Amino acid sequence: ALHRHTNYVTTSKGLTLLPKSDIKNLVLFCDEINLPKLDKYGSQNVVLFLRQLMEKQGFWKTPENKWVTIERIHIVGACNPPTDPGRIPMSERFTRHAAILYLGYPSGKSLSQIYEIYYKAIFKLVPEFRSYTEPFARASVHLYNECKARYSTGLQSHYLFSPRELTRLVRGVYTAINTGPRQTLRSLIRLWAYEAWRIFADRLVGVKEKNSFEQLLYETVDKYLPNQDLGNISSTSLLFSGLLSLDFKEVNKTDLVNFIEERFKTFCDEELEVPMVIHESMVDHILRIDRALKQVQGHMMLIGASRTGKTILTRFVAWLNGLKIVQPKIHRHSNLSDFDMILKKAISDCSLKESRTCLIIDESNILETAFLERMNTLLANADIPDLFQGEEYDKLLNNLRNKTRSLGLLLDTEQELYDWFVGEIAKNLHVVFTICDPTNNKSSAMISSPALFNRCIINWMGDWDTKTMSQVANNMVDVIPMEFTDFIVPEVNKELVFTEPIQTIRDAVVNILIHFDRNFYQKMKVGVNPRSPGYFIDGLRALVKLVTAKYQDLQENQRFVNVGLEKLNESKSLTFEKERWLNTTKQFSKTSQELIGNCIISSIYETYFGHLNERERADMLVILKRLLGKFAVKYDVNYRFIDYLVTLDEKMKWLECGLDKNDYFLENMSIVMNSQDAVPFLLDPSSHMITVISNYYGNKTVLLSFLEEGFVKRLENAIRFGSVVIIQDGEFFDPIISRLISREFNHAGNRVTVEIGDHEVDVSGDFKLFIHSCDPSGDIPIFLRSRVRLVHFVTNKESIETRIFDITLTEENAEMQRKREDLIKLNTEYKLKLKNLEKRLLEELNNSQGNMLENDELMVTLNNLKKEAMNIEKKLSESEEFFPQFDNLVEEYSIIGKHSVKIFSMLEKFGQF
Amino acid sequence: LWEDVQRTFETPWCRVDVLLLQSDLANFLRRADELPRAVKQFEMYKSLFSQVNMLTSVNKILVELKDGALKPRHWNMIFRDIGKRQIQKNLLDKLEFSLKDVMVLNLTLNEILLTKIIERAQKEFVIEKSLNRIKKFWKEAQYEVIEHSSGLKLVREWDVLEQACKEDLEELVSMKASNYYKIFEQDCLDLESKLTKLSEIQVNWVEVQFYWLDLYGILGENLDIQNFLPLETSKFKSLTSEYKMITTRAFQLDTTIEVIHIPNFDTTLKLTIDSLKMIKSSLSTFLERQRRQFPRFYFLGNDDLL
Ligand SMILES: Nc1ncnc2c1ncn2[C@@H]1O[C@H](COP(=O)(O)OP(=O)(O)O)[C@@H](O)[C@H]1O
Repeated sequence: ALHRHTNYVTTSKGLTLLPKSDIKNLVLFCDEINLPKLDKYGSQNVVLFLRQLMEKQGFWKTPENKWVTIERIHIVGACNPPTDPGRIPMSERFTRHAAILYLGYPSGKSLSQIYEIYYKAIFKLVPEFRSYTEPFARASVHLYNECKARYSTGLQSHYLFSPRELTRLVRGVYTAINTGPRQTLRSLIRLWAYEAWRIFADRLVGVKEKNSFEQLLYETVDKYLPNQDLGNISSTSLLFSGLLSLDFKEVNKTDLVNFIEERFKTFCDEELEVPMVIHESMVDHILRIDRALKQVQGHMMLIGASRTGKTILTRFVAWLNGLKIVQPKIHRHSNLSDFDMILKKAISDCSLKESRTCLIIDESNILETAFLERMNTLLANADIPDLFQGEEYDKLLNNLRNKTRSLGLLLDTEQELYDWFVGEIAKNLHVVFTICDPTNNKSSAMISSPALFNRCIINWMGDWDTKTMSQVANNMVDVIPMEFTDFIVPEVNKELVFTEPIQTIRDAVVNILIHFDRNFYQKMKVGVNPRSPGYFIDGLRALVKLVTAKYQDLQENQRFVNVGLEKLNESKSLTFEKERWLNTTKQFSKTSQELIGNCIISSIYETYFGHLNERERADMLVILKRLLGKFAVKYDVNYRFIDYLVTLDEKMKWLECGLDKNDYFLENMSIVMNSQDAVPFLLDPSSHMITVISNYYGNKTVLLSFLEEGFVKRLENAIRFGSVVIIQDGEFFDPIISRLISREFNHAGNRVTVEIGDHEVDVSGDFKLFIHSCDPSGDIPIFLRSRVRLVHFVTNKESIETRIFDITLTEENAEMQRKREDLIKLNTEYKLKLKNLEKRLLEELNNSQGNMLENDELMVTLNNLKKEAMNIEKKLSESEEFFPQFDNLVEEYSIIGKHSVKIFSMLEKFGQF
Repeated sequence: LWEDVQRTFETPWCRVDVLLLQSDLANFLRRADELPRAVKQFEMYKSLFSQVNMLTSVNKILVELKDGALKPRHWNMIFRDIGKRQIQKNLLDKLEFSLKDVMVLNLTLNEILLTKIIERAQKEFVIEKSLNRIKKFWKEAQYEVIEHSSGLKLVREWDVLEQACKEDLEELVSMKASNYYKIFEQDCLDLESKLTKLSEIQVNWVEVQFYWLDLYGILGENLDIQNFLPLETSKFKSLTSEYKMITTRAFQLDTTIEVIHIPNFDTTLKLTIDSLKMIKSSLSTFLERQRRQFPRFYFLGNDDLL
């Protein structure tokens, strides 16, 4: 930092000095002087360097070992009180040399005058309300005071208020008045309220504190600006934006939503394609991000939860304002030099070319504290001196000197050139941090950092509320047909319903999905929910595709039965009894009513239960069934996921490939294979699945890992020639595969292209990706975990609970165990072979149009089909009594297993010791 | 205008540019109406306007078939399966057919089969681009040469080319998984064969060069040690002479890959490395025989003992 303003010199008695470059004295303002961390032995070296500079008046060059005597350079530091969090105490050996001055807040009453001067300044644009300069200021000050007392650090660690918030509010009020239309008192009050919302209540967490701030705003307005014509001051009730008009005026909600939709469609088309649904919170946050990006040093920190839309929302808002989006393409083996080069390129584009970039820094786009320090230096100043120093400085000053000449402005001094450079960076570079969970150590360090927290506008997206989920679901379940279930409006409590009052099956579906998501997060997740619905969206998409597929299947079966009935009605003595056995047209009416319920259960099972135990799956399935029963949607009472989704052929293929006989493993494999809209993440301690998948894909399987050096290239081959990829490690993850984890491709005429690192590679279309992990203890990045279909292949303790049953019933009721398996086995093979015989009969009738000798085979097969009809009826009648007895018999051996699992837990604890 | 539009219809497809074609079609549309009614009543103006409207009706098709992925094989398939005719091979292989043929193919209707064949065209070009990149890289690769005290030439930076050869071999292996590999098999197989031979020569060469450097410090410099081991140094001098001739003839080629065509190169390097390993074993046995006579030499090592 000193290299720009200091000039090393040499003298015989004056071995190298480091004085001013100019003739003016130099004052080193070291802000946050007590912030740097201290070594493990308890000594922070930067403070000792400062003491050396103030006591010894010099230091030692580390390459050359020469005493450098600083000349007429002064040291002025600034520090928060040591009692503040993160403030390391400073040694008395350093502060012994410095005069300490305490600067408190300006008394709380002087703030009134200090900002009344600002309001008198900014009301020169609107003289008609000159007399309102004094009220506003007091109100503003009062607001600040209240927000300082209500929202303390005890609630949230980022609830730090200061007069800087008041200055931001005054600048916002001016920059809305300056570019706004002719104003009225109601308009000014609403404008001030909007700016107050954006300054004080953006960082607030939870609807309780937002409502508290809203009532505080109402009280302040009624106390200091007792106007009589005002609307609702809620966050979504007032919307100020210059996207529609050329001014900055409060816009109607409907026009804003229509414009946002018609622009978002174009953005999804011409830019990267991600099918997305527009809702009210999206519009509000688009306005917030637009306001932040519009100002000069507009940096934002979006603290939400994964899969909320923050990154793509920032990209959309940048595209609206014509900002070049730059995202650091870093990976696991990316060091500080790569980040420095990326920042250098971004700065060069920002200044030497006036590119107006928008650097989106994710939480995972920083790996060590050096990246965060680079962000601090870039944000606190408007430049990073460490990038441009030494000879690289000499080039920069050259590139400035040419460039500043091309703009028609003359600047020959180095200081003037660098000041123009800093100003261009400040007014052209916007940094938008996006962090998923703020309780993580990296994200907590990002938030608590002084430069970021003081320069960035903390916008707390948070997780989706029930209104946003209802809007998204309504816009997502409006594509699939539901004109066959014959829904009847059910009687439910007003608290249970989330969308508009239930009048159709679609509202019931969205209510069930929202309620199950809430219950699932209530059971699995504890305390606060830093997880935004990615399960909800994936479940909605799965339900859409599954309803479509199941209705197509039902249509095909109905068509087959109807054409068979028509053929039989066209048809010599026993076919009248196949008129009876074609009563399945009556069964179709019952099985079509339960189609939506079965599809909901199967989609929820595919999405949520991938990473659950054998008992958690049962409990949450019971919860989902009681939720379906709470509303008026029906489902197959004896529903089995394996029977419903996977067919016999696929199950036999999986068993042949090497999969176990467990129902848990069959369900896990069904989840892995059936759901291929998202990458599957197979977790298993034994690697027995890695071979199984390979056995499924023969010679096409390619095994990689995130540890080997050539992996980055090898995938680029497998991704270009269509070979199934299994990555042996998943706990590690280099974000270069990021554009592959989320299906975010660059389409063209007929070639689909994906960006990996900085290479664009063509996707064959035969390429699958399975991520595989071994240790369940290992963690996966929040970006990966919420995008990927996590499937647990572990053999938990609860696997004992069922397994001993299959032993007990084997040696306690041998005949009952024998009938249990063959009941379902014969049932399934009957549902296949009766259809087989029906199409046999149909094609035989096709071949028996007018012959007589051929009818003997027709008659004998007609008599045959009666046998399987009797067996089907007998099996159904026997099951009607077997299932009650089976469920009665389950509970006894469940009692046995309750002790068995405890015993095994104790044994495993012993083994752990 | 009729002469101009007839001339623009006869330009070879290998030279047609859509950017100027758009302006030319705009001019044709502008100048169609200004023709007098004598042209309008005749078939000349009607045919001209119909052909101009045919050209302007499809413009995505023209730019898609202007892509580099298209090849004479694809043009032959398009002509045979859509145009129902055969194109002269000289007219086809150079893509010099006129725009009238493109009109004949009737891009408006057969666009579904057109896109079906173009998709195959881009995938085959995905394979061909990797093949061309590998060939271009290995037609310009060369070692980095230095000269030490002796007249021998030494290679530096083995990795920058060894890793490239290994990665290219892995790429050529992985190309077999692609469905559209059959047409490119006859070239990929030969390229893989050449790269395997080059990789074997590289593996022998790095070891030969390393062992020769290691032994040059021991033998060939100190006269005393060569006197204690006359057979070893006598063999070493002949090895150095043969290696010098081999390396001079090898770097007289300006390309790394062409060493696979040098007569008796890989076997020569195998013999050289075998003889160097035998000389190293002889040194080890001599040093151990010296240490077993005065065992305190076990506290010194090899360089000190030498
Ligand atoms: N309104 C919405 N409609 C549909 N899907 C959405 C919506 N908002 C977010 N999503 C889903 O959440 C993801 C958000 O993407 P992105 O913003 O890039 O990641 P992050 O939210 O973690 O920053 C998208 O993949 C999208 O599928």
